[PDB]
Parts: sequence; C-alpha cells; structure tokens
Amino acid sequence: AFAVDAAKAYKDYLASGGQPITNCVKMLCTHTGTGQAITVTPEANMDQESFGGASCCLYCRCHIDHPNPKGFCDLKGKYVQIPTTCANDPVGFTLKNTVCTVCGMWKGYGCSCDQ
Amino acid sequence: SSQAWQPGVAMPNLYKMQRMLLEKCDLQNYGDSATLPKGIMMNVAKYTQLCQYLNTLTLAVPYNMRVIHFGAGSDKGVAPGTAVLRQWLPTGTLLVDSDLNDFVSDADSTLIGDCATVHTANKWDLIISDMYDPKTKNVTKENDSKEGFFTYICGFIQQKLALGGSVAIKITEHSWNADLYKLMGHFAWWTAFVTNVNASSSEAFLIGCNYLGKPREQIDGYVMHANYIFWRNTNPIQLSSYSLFDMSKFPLKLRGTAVMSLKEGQINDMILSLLSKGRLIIRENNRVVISSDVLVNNENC
Ligand SMILES: CSC[C@H]1O[C@@H](n2cnc3c(N)ncnc32)[C@H](O)[C@@H]1O
Ligand SMILES: [Zn+2]
Ligand SMILES: [Zn+2]
Repeated sequence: AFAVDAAKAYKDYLASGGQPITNCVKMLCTHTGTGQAITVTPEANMDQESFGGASCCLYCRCHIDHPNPKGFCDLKGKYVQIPTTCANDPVGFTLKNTVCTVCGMWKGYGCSCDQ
Repeated sequence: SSQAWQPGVAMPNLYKMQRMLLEKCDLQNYGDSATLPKGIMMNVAKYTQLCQYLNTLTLAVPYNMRVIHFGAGSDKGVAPGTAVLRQWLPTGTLLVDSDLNDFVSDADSTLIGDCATVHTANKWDLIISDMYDPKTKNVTKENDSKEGFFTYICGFIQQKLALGGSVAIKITEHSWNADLYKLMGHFAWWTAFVTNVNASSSEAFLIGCNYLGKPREQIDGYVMHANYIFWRNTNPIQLSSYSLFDMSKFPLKLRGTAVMSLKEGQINDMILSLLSKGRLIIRENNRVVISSDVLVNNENC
C-alpha cells in the first residue's frame, strides 16, 4: 500500500523555506481576459499572469504519475492563470488551490459564488 | 527605423537577388541584449515575434489543422516555443512536437529522440523547427553547408508537407543547408525573418509560404546563404521588444481554408494559383499517426 506523496513533499519543502520550482512558462497576453483558472488560451486579467499548463503541474514537472486514476492531467495543453502576488510559485499555487466547478475561477481568487 | 515597432525584419528582396560570396558574419550589435518584459523567457518572446510575423503572410489555416514542431525542448526541461505555438494556433489544432532530449510539453503528443527517427503517416499544414547544435558556432572552421537534421528536414518537407502548407526553420551563420534554401524555391514565397528580440544573433527563420511541390524558382543555396549573411553584415538591426506589448491581434485567424485530396495529374494552373494565395490545402484528411524509431541494444556481457 505504498505510493509516493509528491504533493506533501513539495508543501513540506516550501514550508521549510525551499526555493519554489522555477522555469514555469509565462505567456505574453493582453491581460484583459476572463480570469478563470484553467483555459484553452491565456486568460489573465490585470491581476494575473498566464502560464503554460504543463510547466506548472507538479506531476508533469517531476516526471511522476498523475493522481488521476486514468493518469489524465488537468493543466497540460491548457493555460493556468496565477494571481500576480503568487506568480513566484505557480506549481505551489495550482497544488494548494482549487477551481470552482461552477464559475471556473479559483476559490478565494476570483470565485464569488458565496454571495 | 520604424523597424523597431515590427516583430522583426524580413530579408529585403534586393538582397535575395544578389550573387555574393560567403563571408564571416560580424554583427555590429553583437553581445547586446533586448530588455524582455518582466519574467518572460527569451524563447517565449522569440516565438511570439515569429508568430506575429507569420500573421502577415498568406498561411493556409484549415479546420483540423496539423502542426509539427521540431527542436521543442530546452535546457530547462520545458517547451516555451510549443506553448506560444499552441496559444497562437486556433483551438483544436493538432500540435506534435519533438526533441532529442526529454522535456514536458503542452503539445498533444511529444516524441523524444533524434528527429531522423520520426515518421508520420499523415501530411502537415505547418512545420516549425528550432533544431540547433551549438557546436556549429566554431569560428575556426570553414563554414560549409551542414547535413544532419537539415537533411531530414528537406526530405520531410518534400514527403510530408501538404501542398499549400508553410514552414519556418531556424538557421544561423553556421547552422544552415544549401538544399533547404533551394527548397524555398518550391514555395509561392519565402524569406529569412530575424526577430527583433534576437537581432544581435545571426539566427533567422527560413520561411517558406504555401508549398507548391515543384521548383517555382531555381535557387543556388550556397549563394543564397551568402546573400543572407551579406544582408546581416550590412544591416544592423536595433534590438526591440516593442511588439511583445501588443497582443490584441495575436491569435491566428481560423480561415477554414479548404482541404482537398488530389492526385498529381489533377493539379492544374488554377489549383496552383489557389495554392499560391493561401486558399487551398492538398492532402488526405485522415488520422494523425506518428512514431519514433527506437534502436534496440542488449548491453549485457
Ligand atoms: C531550442 S534549442 C535547440 C534544440 O534542438 C534540439 N536538437 C538539435 N539537434 C537535434 C536533432 N538532430 N534531433 C532532435 N532535436 C535536436 C536540441 O536538443 C535543443 O533542444
Ligand atoms: Zn500534469
Ligand atoms: Zn464560483
């Protein structure tokens, strides 16, 4: 009953003061987009950066299997929007946060479905 | 000039018509660096300007478009150029990329290995190559036409580029091939494009626009590369990242260009005219199927 828990590893690594994963691929864009979290094309608004999805996925970047049971990746081949205040660590951001299944914004970073 | 607000500079037609001798490339703003927008990698900026320039040509853009991208890896293990290509290309475009070394990609499918191992059943609407071996930047050796992956690319274009399709193949002073230049004569139009963010380098993208599958002009590849270097040697290009700040018109317009399957005999002058205008793609519309040849070796004593 053993699989490696890379998500926990990275979180503990960050908490100890580890340098976040670099070389996430930031895109040029207008920054006038919808601001939803994971999109088929860059959608940053004025308070986000847009990144190549694969380069921001912990599993992709670590060459490890995806926790999805069919191995599918949520980010690869799409673009993830990251709050500019978190753009220093896009992998950490996508790991630690969650997309609202209703409006497609990051819970706590655009999702206003609790009003 | 006004060049600084463009994404780059294309080889003026007058230089293409010369008959120069190959000289060493000595760039005036050698060593200069463009100031990149905060946090943007050189290869994102370089591919964006390449794509901004391609927007000005007459590319065929069919439904079910297929694009193959060689040399897509980086020493960072990611694929910045693939990410820009997928941003640029219409949503749903089939994007395959490849490199000698492993990398993680946003492409629909990635093949790792030497490009000569790569085979595809289907034809392609656009071929992009950033393949480059830095050991060619040897200023102490004669500068001869190179083979290697350039030999692969020439055969790949002739065998698997759809009529009406286009290519952009990165070259440098030392990384070039005479037959590739000659093959540019098989497109309705061609140029060598230098991006403004990398204008201090002898890099350019050899662009062939709308493939005709036959000589439209006869081009001597050794002379043409000498013409290109002569252009670079006498036309300093001001480093510029101005065009990176205007992304409003960046995505490639899905033109829904027509695709027909046709046999050799059916290609009349009317067809060739439409191919030349970016109004027609000739290939099968079958499944995209790719593979990579793997050499098997048993190292056990
Ligand atoms: C973007 S830097 C140039 C890239 O081209 C790749 N490359 C160079 N020569 C070949 C080749 N023969 N086949 C595949 N990729 C190549 C290198 O591995 C590097 O990632
Ligand atoms: Zn992934
Ligand atoms: Zn919501």
